[PDB]
Amino acid sequence: VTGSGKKPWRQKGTGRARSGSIKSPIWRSGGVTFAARPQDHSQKVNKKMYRGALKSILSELVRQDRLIVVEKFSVEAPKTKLLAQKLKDMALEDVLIITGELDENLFLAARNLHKVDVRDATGIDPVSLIAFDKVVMTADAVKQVEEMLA
Amino acid sequence: MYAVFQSGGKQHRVSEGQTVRLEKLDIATGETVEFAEVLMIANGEEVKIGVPFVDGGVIKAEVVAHGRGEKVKIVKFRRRKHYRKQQGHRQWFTDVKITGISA
Amino acid sequence: MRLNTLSPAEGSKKAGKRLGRGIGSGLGKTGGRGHKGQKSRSGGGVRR
Amino acid sequence: AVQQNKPTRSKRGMRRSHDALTAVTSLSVDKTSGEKHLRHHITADGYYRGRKVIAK
Amino acid sequence: MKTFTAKPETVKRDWYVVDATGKTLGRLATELARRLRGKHKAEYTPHVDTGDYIIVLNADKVAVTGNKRTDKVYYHHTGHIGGIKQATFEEMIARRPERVIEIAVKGMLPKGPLGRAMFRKLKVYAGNEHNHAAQQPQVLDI
Amino acid sequence: METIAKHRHARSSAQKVRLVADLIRGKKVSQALDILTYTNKKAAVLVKKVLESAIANAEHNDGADIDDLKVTKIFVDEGPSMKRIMPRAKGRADRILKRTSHITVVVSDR
Amino acid sequence: ARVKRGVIARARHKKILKQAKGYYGARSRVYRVAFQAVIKAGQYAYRDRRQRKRQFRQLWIARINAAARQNGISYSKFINGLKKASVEIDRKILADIAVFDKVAFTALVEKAKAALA
Amino acid sequence: MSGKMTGIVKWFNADKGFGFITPDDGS
RNA sequence: CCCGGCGAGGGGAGUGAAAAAGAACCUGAAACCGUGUACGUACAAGCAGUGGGAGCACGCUUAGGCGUGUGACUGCGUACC
RNA sequence: UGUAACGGGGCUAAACCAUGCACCGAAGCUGCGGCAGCGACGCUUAUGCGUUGUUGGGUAGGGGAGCGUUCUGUAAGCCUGCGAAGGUGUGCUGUGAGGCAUGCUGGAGGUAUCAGAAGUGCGAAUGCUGACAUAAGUAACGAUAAAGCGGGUGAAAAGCCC
Ligand SMILES: [Mg+2]
Ligand SMILES: [Mg+2]
Ligand SMILES: [Mg+2]
Ligand SMILES: [Mg+2]
Ligand SMILES: [Mg+2]
Ligand SMILES: [Mg+2]
Ligand SMILES: [Mg+2]
Ligand SMILES: [Mg+2]
Ligand SMILES: [Mg+2]
Ligand SMILES: [Mg+2]
Ligand SMILES: [Mg+2]
Ligand SMILES: [Mg+2]
Ligand SMILES: [Mg+2]
Ligand SMILES: [Mg+2]
Ligand SMILES: [Mg+2]
Ligand SMILES: [Mg+2]
Ligand SMILES: [Mg+2]
Ligand SMILES: [Mg+2]
Ligand SMILES: [Mg+2]
Ligand SMILES: [Mg+2]
Ligand SMILES: [Mg+2]
Ligand SMILES: [Mg+2]
Ligand SMILES: [Mg+2]
Ligand SMILES: [Mg+2]
Ligand SMILES: [Mg+2]
Ligand SMILES: [Mg+2]
Ligand SMILES: [Mg+2]
Ligand SMILES: [Mg+2]
Ligand SMILES: [Mg+2]
Ligand SMILES: [Mg+2]
Ligand SMILES: [Mg+2]
Ligand SMILES: [Mg+2]
Ligand SMILES: [Mg+2]
Ligand SMILES: [Mg+2]
Ligand SMILES: [Mg+2]
Ligand SMILES: [Mg+2]
Ligand SMILES: [Mg+2]
Ligand SMILES: [Mg+2]
Ligand SMILES: [Mg+2]
Ligand SMILES: [Mg+2]
Ligand SMILES: [Mg+2]
Ligand SMILES: [Mg+2]
Ligand SMILES: [Mg+2]
Ligand SMILES: [Mg+2]
Ligand SMILES: [Mg+2]
Repeated sequence: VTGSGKKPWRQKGTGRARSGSIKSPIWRSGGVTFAARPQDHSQKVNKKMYRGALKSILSELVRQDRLIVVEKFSVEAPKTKLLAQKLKDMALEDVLIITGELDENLFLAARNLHKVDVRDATGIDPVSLIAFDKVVMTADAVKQVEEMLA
Repeated sequence: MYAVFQSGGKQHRVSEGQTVRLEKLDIATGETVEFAEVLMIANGEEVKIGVPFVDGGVIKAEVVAHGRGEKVKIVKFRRRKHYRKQQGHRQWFTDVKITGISA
Repeated sequence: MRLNTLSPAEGSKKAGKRLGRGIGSGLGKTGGRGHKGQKSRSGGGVRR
Repeated sequence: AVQQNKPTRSKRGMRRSHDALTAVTSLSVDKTSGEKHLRHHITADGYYRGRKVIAK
Repeated sequence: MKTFTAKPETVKRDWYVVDATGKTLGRLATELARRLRGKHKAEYTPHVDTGDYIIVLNADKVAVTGNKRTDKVYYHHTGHIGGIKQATFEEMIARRPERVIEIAVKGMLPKGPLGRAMFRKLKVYAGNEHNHAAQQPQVLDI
Repeated sequence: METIAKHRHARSSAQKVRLVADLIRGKKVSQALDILTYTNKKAAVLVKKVLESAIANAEHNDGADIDDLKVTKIFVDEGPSMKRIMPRAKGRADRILKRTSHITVVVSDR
Repeated sequence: ARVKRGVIARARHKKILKQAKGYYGARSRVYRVAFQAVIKAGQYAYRDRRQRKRQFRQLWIARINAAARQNGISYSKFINGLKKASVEIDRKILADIAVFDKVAFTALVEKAKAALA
Repeated sequence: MSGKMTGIVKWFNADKGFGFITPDDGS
């Protein structure tokens, strides 16, 4: 705290309480007693625990029928109107679309829709696999997920 | 006419047509209880005193309603000994209405 | 299985002590420290 | 020479029980000009018991 | 139900005349304070004056046992610093003999506004006569 | 029909003014004006100028005859206290309070 | 973060200050005094739930002793009569009959005297 | 109005006016 | 427009969704100070309450009596840290 | 300092001794109802369900289980100008921390559930800051060099001007 390290009054003789610093955390505009620092909240997850969780939640999405498997899922031109038409034909609104390739027209056509997210099969995460209502996997992306996860 | 009977560990002077709040019984809210152990029946200079209870006397009542009493707050406090407790309590009861004192 | 259906295991997460927040908590004014010692002082205690 | 407890507002009102003002009972009326004044005082215009005792 | 309480409006009180000739002081006075308290009535209530008006006569002819006629001492204090005073039984009988009965009953009554109201019903007279014939008082033997 | 007049931020103590305001509560205004005329307090000058304003507001703004008017409510509230520093001996300072008031006079028929 | 505690401390003080209605002075106005007065009232209430049962039994006994001595028997002779006659009427009901139905109390006294004789 | 200097350092007691009113009897 | 000192301040009128948004201006708690109404209080002694409890006032109601406020008198009772 | 060496009144028993029968008398015991803990036993446990005993004063201190607050996800969801939060009342409810509904004010935000993180709960620290009391409408109004009158101005003159 910007201040001075001088006693606001002497120790005794005056009728007031003892005080040593105006920077005291009991004063107005004093310090915070246990003032915080920039800290890192990242936790370690074991590799086998991360894969156990993914193999668990993909088993649960299968048992809950929240997993859709198609051979290919492409949009010809990078248009969100075309993607919204295709998802309306699939009866999908809130969906994660994992694809084993880099489709730029699909990324751009899915970038503006907040109900829709498009990932690579490598860039999948458990919180997305839970937060989305349906998950569409390319059969190749299934083959890649099965290969990473044995 | 009045009568005296035991219920809930305590006794009750009661005339016909009165509503008496008793301690909780295991009886539905419309059924009929019969208090056979009656202690005294007075009918206007026609008393009979149960030496251990009146023999032929019985009180026929209809259960009006069950319910819980008013909330009370129990405060325990040991001064300068860093101790207090709080506890509320509501006591179950059962209001009955006397259909008739069969002497 | 949603993000508002998950729950940890029983006994996994334990609450943790919060000293000096009332009589009923148990950890009252002194907080497991007794009265007027060296151990009750801030930073007090003897070395190994 | 100073208190040890704060005296209540009840005692404050009881001390102020006698501090009430007495309104003037009745204003005397001049017999000539008919205006009201204090008894045994002159009027504002300068009358007292009828006559004009001082011009103004 | 709830326990009956007497009510000061609906309560009835009666008048009694006691002759105090030859009777023991304290054994009279505890029956007087019993009947001023109202502990002889089934509608007794502690916070209600349920006792009876009592006229006590021949108060100067009350009897005490032992040497208490010359040895019982009535001390009191005037408030002033030397103000301890002292009077014997037969001096109180000569000076103002009603105080002896009044003090004994006042000591046997409860202390407070209700006990003072009970004491207001005690009406003592040194002689054998009273002006309270208008209240049609009954006799009482104690 | 009630008619209100107020002198807010009256530079006077509320305790000093309530002595005057208690003289004329419930009175007819011709008697209250005569009491305030021959009362020697400064608060009588204040509350008289307020009672005169309430009378003129009741006559102009509300249509009321003066002889039937009557002081039904009068009350003095505590105002903002401007505060000044008065020096005492040995360098000690005391913070005096310079009290204000809010005089309110309600005059009416009913 | 930074929990600001005005709402909670206000409602917590108002829970006490509502309980302190009727009290004299700062006991109904000031939280430091009211809380100190509410706790004493809970202590007295816990105590006087026990003392109610004493004081009414004492009242009942004094009324039975008066009505029995009106019928010419003491309390201690009358309870012993009702024990020997097995009459298990509690002395709430005996005080009620002694007030409202003096005939039945006379009959109880005569039962107790005949049980002793 | 710019009315500070009331209880700032209470110099009131920084005066620390001599105490010990000739009472060294409590020795 | 009016009272007022060609004041302060206020009452109208007017604006505005709102002036209990009027510049001392969002919401406006508490301490504190008032006005009004109900009850109690001038023979009465103490942590000021609690248990009982008359009476009074006010609402409901099928009168059943419940509530609400007050609290004469009375048992017990010497704050917190 | 005052009775002041039965608690008092008072007592010649209302004192003492002996015996006896009554009764009063505690939050003890019993009765009725309710909660919880720990053990038995059995079930067929939803891993807790009957019965069953028994236990339940408590500082330092140890252990177990919870309420509520702010923020993040759930939530581009839900509630909300047909009135949010907040403020003030009332009623109901829970063993408690608390909760719910609603009247009035207010006039725009709030947030279930299940998880997560804490600047997470104040009456005290001769605690800090601001506001308001008290004493109290009391003390004082600063050299005991001294004032009085007329006229004027002015809303008003002991204090201004002549
Ligand atoms: Mg230095
Ligand atoms: Mg800071
Ligand atoms: Mg790694
Ligand atoms: Mg300590
Ligand atoms: Mg030590
Ligand atoms: Mg230690
Ligand atoms: Mg340190
Ligand atoms: Mg002190
Ligand atoms: Mg005065
Ligand atoms: Mg006593
Ligand atoms: Mg209040
Ligand atoms: Mg103006
Ligand atoms: Mg706004
Ligand atoms: Mg505002
Ligand atoms: Mg307020
Ligand atoms: Mg009276
Ligand atoms: Mg009186
Ligand atoms: Mg006194
Ligand atoms: Mg009560
Ligand atoms: Mg002496
Ligand atoms: Mg013996
Ligand atoms: Mg008992
Ligand atoms: Mg027990
Ligand atoms: Mg049981
Ligand atoms: Mg325990
Ligand atoms: Mg126990
Ligand atoms: Mg402990
Ligand atoms: Mg949120
Ligand atoms: Mg509204
Ligand atoms: Mg918020
Ligand atoms: Mg609210
Ligand atoms: Mg609201
Ligand atoms: Mg904190
Ligand atoms: Mg605080
Ligand atoms: Mg503390
Ligand atoms: Mg403090
Ligand atoms: Mg302070
Ligand atoms: Mg001050
Ligand atoms: Mg003052
Ligand atoms: Mg003084
Ligand atoms: Mg003086
Ligand atoms: Mg002076
Ligand atoms: Mg001067
Ligand atoms: Mg002049
Ligand atoms: Mg001069």
